[PDB]
Amino acid sequence: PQLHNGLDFSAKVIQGSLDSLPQEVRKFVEGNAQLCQPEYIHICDGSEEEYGRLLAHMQEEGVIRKLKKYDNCWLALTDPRDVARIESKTVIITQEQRDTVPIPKSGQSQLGRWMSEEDFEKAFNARFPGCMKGRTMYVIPFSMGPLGSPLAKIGIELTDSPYVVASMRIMTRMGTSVLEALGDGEFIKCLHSVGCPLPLKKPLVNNWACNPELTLIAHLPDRREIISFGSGYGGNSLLGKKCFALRIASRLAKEEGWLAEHMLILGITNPEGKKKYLAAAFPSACGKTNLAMMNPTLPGWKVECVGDDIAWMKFDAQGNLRAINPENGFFGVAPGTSVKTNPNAIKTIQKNTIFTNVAETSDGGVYWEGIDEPLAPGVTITSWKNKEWRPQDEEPCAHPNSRFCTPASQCPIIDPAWESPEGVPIEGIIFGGRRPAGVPLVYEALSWQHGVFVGAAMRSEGIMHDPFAMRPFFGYNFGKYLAHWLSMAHRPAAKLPKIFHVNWFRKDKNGKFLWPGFGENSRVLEWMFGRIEGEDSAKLTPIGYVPKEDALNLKGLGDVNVEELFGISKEFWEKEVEEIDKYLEDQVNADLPYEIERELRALKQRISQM
Ligand SMILES: Nc1nc2c(ncn2[C@@H]2O[C@H](COP(=O)(O)OP(=O)(O)OP(=O)(O)O)[C@@H](O)[C@H]2O)c(=O)[nH]1
Ligand SMILES: O=C([O-])C(=O)[O-]
Ligand SMILES: [Mn+2]
Ligand SMILES: [Mn+2]
Ligand SMILES: [Mn+2]
Ligand code: NA
Repeated sequence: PQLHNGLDFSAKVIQGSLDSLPQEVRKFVEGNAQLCQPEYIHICDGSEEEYGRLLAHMQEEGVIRKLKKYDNCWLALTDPRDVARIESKTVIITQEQRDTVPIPKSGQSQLGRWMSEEDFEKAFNARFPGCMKGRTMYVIPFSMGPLGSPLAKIGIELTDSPYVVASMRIMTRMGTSVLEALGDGEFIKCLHSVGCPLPLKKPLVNNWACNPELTLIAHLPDRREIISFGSGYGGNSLLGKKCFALRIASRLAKEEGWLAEHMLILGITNPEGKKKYLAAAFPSACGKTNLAMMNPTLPGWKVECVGDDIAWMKFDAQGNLRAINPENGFFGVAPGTSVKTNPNAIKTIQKNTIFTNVAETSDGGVYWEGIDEPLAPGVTITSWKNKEWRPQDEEPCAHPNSRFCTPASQCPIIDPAWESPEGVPIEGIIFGGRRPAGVPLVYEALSWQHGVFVGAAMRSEGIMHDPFAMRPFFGYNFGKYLAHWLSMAHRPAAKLPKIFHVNWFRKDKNGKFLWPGFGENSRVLEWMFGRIEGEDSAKLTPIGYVPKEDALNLKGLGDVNVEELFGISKEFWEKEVEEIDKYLEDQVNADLPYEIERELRALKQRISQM
């Protein structure tokens, strides 16, 4: 199948065999090898020997350091240009812009970024030819979801980054068993390169290959492709997570009738042994991982984690909304993680964990802002920028969105059903974000449609809208996403979860948090649980149902200002409704569903009667 010798890449395979790949996986690999010109092709097996050897290789090259205080833990320090997702370089390609994002009445969209097929083709041609010269192309066969689950979906990621291979081993199920499960089926095609072919054209910084100027994270849902160039970091390189399991998957979910969401999934057991599963969407920086792994303060309750970040949810034959965690690990923010804020994460991350952009202590441990624990005298700190550091210093010792990357099966409170292939039955959906003023600790939506409106009104901070926690992640037009959520009410026999909204972040007149939060949030979960069971524990208000006086267990919290935390001001809510109206008109306009407009007016009307 060639007149010469450059099409068949068999001679460059250094692990596995192209002949044993399913036919369409071989075509994907070989086509991209022809394009990218890697030196070597390594078909990953997912084995512990492969992983160990690749960590040791990175360690020898200076790409990662072993953290000698802990068991098989590692630290990567990046080029400070690479350190986060970059929305302006994250795009979705469709034939028509409006299918990807609504057309905003002014400015640019806050709800996604479209690129034309033409522009993408030019961008691709300016980046990928030859991009892997001198490097190994690793072929990562991975499952998003428990292997073999009816709700799981398989991808193949090609990458030139060992860091990505190691991290994908933690964050997804990868290796030979996935190829076996895939057989001749369909898969999402994921192509990644750090964009630094050898010999290097530009200086390597911190032993971290990246190409910031050309960084581009593209999604082609009608080709079932994700193509990412130039960043080695996080959501830009681990293509299963945000690119596949939110942006691609949300588009698929819309077409097929299910939901792909930026939600934790937790199981909560009351003192009588009754257990329910809840899903919660909070924006980045608003505490999903804390809640998902909560150590409850209320005696007799238990919380167990199914996932901390992404949920795929589909109604079953009996009308239960079943959720799976499509991830295999937790890719959690390190700063702010302490024994007080997340004791179960602290336990989790002491073995088999990769840390990125945190500080290292002189005894080979980790450190970060908010770790809230002192070091022995004499123990010194190296910042994430590889410089000596002391607490008085002007800049943080860890990057603010530095991360740990840890196996889920580790977590001491991992839920027993976290890999059940049928998924767990969701009985409540929680929305929430950071509202320093106005918004009570917890309220319950009046209806499904009201709950969709409440999702649409979420904020990641007082100022910033982040509907459904999906602002950076919508795979398609957010108006159409709202219509898709609203359509669930018309699915016969659907057991629609109860919808709540929480606010951990209300502040008093002095800027102090009114609610202590963290494991105390168990008290709010208890109220939700009773509400799902039909307890008469709610009082009707203009915004939804709130707890009755005395309904929340506040034992141990007598210093809480209840009236203030729980207060609803006409003045605040008049302004809230006007702000929501202006935001939806500006950002959604012609794509805003009937029923969302109707919920906005209904809320305005109820507030007018206060
Ligand atoms: N006051 C208060 N802060 C909280 C609570 N739970 C979490 N936080 C804060 O939430 C932040 C940590 O949340 P993140 O790990 O960034 O949130 P996430 O939702 O997991 O974000 P991604 O992993 O980026 O999706 C820190 O600032 C915490 O102090 C709470 O109950 N009360
Ligand atoms: O990495 C994440 O979870 C994020 O950015 O939301
Ligand atoms: Mn070398
Ligand atoms: Mn998180
Ligand atoms: Mn997230
Ligand atoms: Na480095």
